[PDB]
Amino acid sequence: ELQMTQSPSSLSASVGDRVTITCRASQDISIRLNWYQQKPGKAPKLLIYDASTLESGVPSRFSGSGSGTDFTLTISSLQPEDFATYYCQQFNSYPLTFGGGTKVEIKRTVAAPSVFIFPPSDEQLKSGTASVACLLNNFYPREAKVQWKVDNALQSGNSQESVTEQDSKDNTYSLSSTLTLSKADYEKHKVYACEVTHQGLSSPVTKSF
Amino acid sequence: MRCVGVGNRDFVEGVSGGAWVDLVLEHGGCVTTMAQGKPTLDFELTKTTAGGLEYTVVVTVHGVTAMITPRSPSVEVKLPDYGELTLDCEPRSGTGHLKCKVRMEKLRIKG
Amino acid sequence: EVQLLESGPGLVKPSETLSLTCTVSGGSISDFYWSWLRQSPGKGLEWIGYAHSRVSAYYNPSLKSRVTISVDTSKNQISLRLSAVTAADTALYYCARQGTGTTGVSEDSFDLWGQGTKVIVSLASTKGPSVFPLAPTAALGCLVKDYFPEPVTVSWNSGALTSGVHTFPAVLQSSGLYSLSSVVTVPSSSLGTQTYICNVDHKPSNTKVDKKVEP
Repeated sequence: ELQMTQSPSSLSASVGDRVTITCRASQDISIRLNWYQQKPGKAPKLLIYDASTLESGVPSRFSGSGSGTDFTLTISSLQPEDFATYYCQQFNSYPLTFGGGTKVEIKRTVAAPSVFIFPPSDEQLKSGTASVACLLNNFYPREAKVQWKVDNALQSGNSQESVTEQDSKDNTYSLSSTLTLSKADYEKHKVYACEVTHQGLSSPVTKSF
Repeated sequence: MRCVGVGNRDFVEGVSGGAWVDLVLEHGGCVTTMAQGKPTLDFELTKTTAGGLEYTVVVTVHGVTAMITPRSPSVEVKLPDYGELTLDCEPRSGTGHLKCKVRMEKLRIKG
Repeated sequence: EVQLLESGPGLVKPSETLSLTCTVSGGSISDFYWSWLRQSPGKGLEWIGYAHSRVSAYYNPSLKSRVTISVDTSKNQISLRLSAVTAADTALYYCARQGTGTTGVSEDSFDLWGQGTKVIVSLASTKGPSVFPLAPTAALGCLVKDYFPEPVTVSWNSGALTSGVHTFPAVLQSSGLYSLSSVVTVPSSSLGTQTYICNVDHKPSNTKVDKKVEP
């Protein structure tokens, strides 16, 4: 199949900036390329067709360019409603293929995470299992690393991480890491630490109980 | 099976600028279309039901099956990697043949 | 005015056949080419194939052996059938109109799209969640553990508390169950004066649990 490469995968931009999304084809696809916009929870919406033709209703800020292999999508001045994932689609040869997509996120100043450790509740321990939760509250950028420590020993494959989507008001991310252990494994140890590494921190912060 | 030739490879007439190609599809017969900057095609009327309520047309590039009914006599046929064509047919019962207006404006060569 | 309505089960057992329906409203199904697409957070947006009421269907060679797309003119609906289903087929399925030279916006572009249908391929049974308090500006939360399937509606103080609330996306445990955590950052002075309750609702098992969070 005809491979479509979109660069970058993620883009951090501010409102009013000129953003350029690139789409590269492995074969010459002439002008047979379409551009789509996808907002969270919504279906993809067609913006540009035949590499440069703008769809009716689509604002004048959106522009399409390119021929053969190299193609570009340009938003002359980024608006607050433009923060979405942009996809390119070829139609020169079958099967019809789409690019990886470019997620346009809002750029913001660095914010250090507020670390909170939670021991397993007595009602949970009586059910047979023990879960230790570590919270990383309101941080930027998304890149953050958590290291679980049962005393001085580092844990490997007994924890699960989850990140919330970028906040609509403060443009930050939040991380929740749950360390799962059996009732017997929990009672046999005393020190439970959560080491957090982030750009906003001069040194890795550790929260323990 | 030998096909009846319609069109010329050195000519663009009937395939460009709102023009069409008129074909008579015989049952147990074949028709071959040729045009400048367009792929050579094979048109064949495969099956005809008693009526004729259903006409089966197979388009093969030098196949894709298209159904022509009295209710729906026109159809846009997608030929992957070759573009599209429109079969604006005139179904006039089981006469043994089918008259079609072929619009090959959206057709293209794969390369 | 033409609209696409998506239908089908949200949960399919492995090895079974995935059946989805796309109903056409305010227009004729016969005149257009109907396509099926899918999206997942690792495989991206994938084109499954197209079908026409009078023209032979065309499918993606990666799914061709397992996929069937049919157009029903009498019922005014388009169907998608994907046999020998596995966890790799878990995606958000879309039904769309594939444009031509005269129909849609342009040739081979998708202008009209369906709402999208979340399809999860799993053998796991329906199980109610077990909620535990994450006791404590100060931070406090609730741990929504051991439940199937997704989602769980978590609100604080029956919808009164909105500020500082962070409901994290669920993670699939080794057991095959989901684990969710919902937190809230409140003032330190409020502890001992203001009571905190997490309203957890799980519609498939019809379970509603409220838990008091206190140090």
